[PDB]
This record gives sequence, structure tokens and C-alpha cells, in this order.
Amino acid sequence: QVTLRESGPALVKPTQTLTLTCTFSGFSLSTAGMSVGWIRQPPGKALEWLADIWWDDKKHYNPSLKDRLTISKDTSKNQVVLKVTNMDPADTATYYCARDMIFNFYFDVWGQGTTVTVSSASTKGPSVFPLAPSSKSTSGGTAALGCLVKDYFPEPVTVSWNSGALTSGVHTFPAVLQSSGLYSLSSVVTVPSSSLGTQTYICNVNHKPSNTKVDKRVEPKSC
Amino acid sequence: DIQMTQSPSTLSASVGDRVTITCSASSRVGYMHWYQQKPGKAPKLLIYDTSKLASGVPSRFSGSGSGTEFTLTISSLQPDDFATYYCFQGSGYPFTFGGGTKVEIKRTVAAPSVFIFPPSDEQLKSGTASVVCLLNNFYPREAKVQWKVDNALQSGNSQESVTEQDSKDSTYSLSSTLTLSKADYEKHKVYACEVTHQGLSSPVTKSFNRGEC
Repeated sequence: QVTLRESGPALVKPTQTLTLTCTFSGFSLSTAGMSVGWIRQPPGKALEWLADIWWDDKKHYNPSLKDRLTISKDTSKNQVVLKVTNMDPADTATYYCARDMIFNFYFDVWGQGTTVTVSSASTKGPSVFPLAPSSKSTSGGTAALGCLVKDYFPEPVTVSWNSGALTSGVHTFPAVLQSSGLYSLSSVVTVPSSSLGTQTYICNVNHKPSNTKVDKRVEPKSC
Repeated sequence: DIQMTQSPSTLSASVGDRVTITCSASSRVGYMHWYQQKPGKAPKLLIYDTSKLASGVPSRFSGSGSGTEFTLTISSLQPDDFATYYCFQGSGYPFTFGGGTKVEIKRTVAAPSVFIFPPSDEQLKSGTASVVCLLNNFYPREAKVQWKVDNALQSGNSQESVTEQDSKDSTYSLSSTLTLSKADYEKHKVYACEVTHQGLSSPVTKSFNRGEC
């Protein structure tokens, strides 16, 4: 199928340049009528179109950002690059590449997005702590357990349970920037208390910006 | 440049309700397109060329309009329609998106289940103590959580986080996290999370004594 995937650094310092790459397959950017475009989205704000490139190397830019943007293609590697110079806090966003065609002039297939944060602060891996089930994390016939994912920077972090095999009753909370300037979140799973022994519980945490990967067993505490 | 407004900014409606979202462009465009964005996902093409359904979209959704005024219609709103919807013009450069409309599902009142977790011994060795209070599967979103520590009401050391509305049952979940230093934590016995919500006739308290099983 037609697929696109964005890559680039999670973190850039103010005044530095950002380089993003979109790698695509299931189509070619030498094929007449084909375009790849870049779209961004600041945390909880509207989508904003940035740039596009066409099979014939025609380029277009959003006029407010034009002085800061350069789009380029390498047909030979199925890649499109966007360079954004002089990054500032307003450039913190999720960056999307998408496919457009001359028949459409709309983005029909999108990549999954890559998160970029513009900050002075250093990368930091999370500490991962279990939220052990007990009588106190029981309500009716429901038990709760979880993992506290504490003191990381920047976004994002991923959390799954039992390598993604356990999915129902899972609630992974959105990260909050703490007063210390580092992120924290919990991920919790609910199960009927008399159903707890059906499996063990492992939260797999991955912070790709610090190359950190932690597995944590969450068991009941003893005396 | 061709710019668009979207109305309303936020919409709450029941399952089965007819929903209408409008887009108004600064000058006439030949087509308007529509995207559906779930939280933590890429936007998905929903309607293209004003009226055409994109692949996999149920018949429930339809688009209409011309010139500057366009309409996205959901004839019978379903729990899985919780999203932000954007209009998009690609008729002329620069390409532009409307401000977005967030659609939430109105449901019957459901009381939170309340759960408390003391800090782990692993966190306590590393020098901090986080007390987590969990409110699970409730509606509406609005909820008050108060921490009491040895019968003192806490302020400015607790943070909340709330899930996006659940795509099957339309309920929310919330975490309230109380953070102290290990030193402050070990000074005190009774840790209590007190929860006020529409679905509970009186506040609910979960508490533990520090140091017990």
C-alpha cells in the first residue's frame, strides 16, 4: 500500500535548524502528477500546511514561513526533506508528511507524524515505577494496576502492556509537564479482581529520544 | 490567501443525534474537503471534492455546499465519531485548514470508580514519593479531586491528567498525582483522595495509612 513515514530529531535547540525526512513507498515521486506535502500541528492547535514538492521539482511554501523553509527530493531513495531554519518555541509541533496528486489537490495518505520540541533542555530518560494492585486499588469487583512513567524529556514516550497483547481496560494518560520542567504520566489497566491471575502484567516503556527501553513487572505487594 | 472559519468550535451531542458543522471561506473555492482527526493520530480524509465519501467512511457522513459555505453532516452520531474535524481547501496556494471542530458524545451520568496507589518502595529509595489517585470510566468529564494529608488540604503539589473520551463507551478517566519529597512523605500517616462528581450523591474518599500492607 501507499505508506509514508516521518523521521527526524525529537529535540532541537532555539535558533538551530530542523531537518525532517519523509520516506515513502507504494508510489514513486518520478510518476507524473505526484506530490508530497508537509503539514504541522502545534500541541492542541489547528493543522497548518507548510510546503510541497512535485514530480517536476516545482516547490511551494506557506508565505509566512517561506524565508525559513526548503523542501527537496531524492527520487532515488524515495525521500523528501524539509529544512526549517531558526527554530523557535512556536515551531514545537507534530510534523506530518502526506501524499497529494495533480488529480486531487488534497492529501489522501498521511504518515503517522513525528513530534519535535524546540527547547534548551537536555534529553532525559524516564524512571518507571509500578502502581501495584492492592485492596486500596479495588473498587467493586474491579482491580487497578499500572506504571508511573516519571521525569523524562522531551515528548513522546510509548507504553504498552505485555508487548501490546493486553489492550482492553488500558488507560494511558497524556503526559503533563511538571513544575520541574520534566514530563510525567501514568498508564493503568483495569481488570476484575477475581480475573487478575489470568496473566502477569509487564509495562513496556519506550523513550526513543533517550534510546531508553524499560520493562516493569507489576505484581501485588506482600507483607 | 483563502482562509476558513469553522463553526461551532466544540459540539456535544447524543448518540443518534444529527450533527452539523460548517466551514466559511474568505472567497469562493471550487471544492472543500474534510478531515477527521482522532487524538494521537494523523488526520484521515473523510470527505473529498465537497460531497464524496473517502474509502471506508460510513454513509452516516455527508458533505455539501458551494462558493464559501460548506457543511459536514453526521446523520446519526456514534460513539466512534468523537474526533476533531477540519475543513481543507487545496484550490489555490497556500493550502489552508479551518480552525477545527471537536465533537464529543453526550451520554448518561456515570459515577467514577476510585482507586488509590501509595508510592512504590523503588520510588522512595530514588528520593521522591508520588501518590496516585485514579478515577475510572465516568461521565461527565467535570470532577473535583482533593488531597488530604493528615487532615490538611493540599494545594499546588498535585497534578491531573484526563483521557480523551472513550471511543466505545464515551466515558472519561482521570489521574490525580500528589508529589512530595521522601522526607515530607515519611512525616505523615493518613493520605486521602476525596472525589466529588455528579454521579455520586456525596463525595467519595479513598485513603491509606503510610507503612501498612
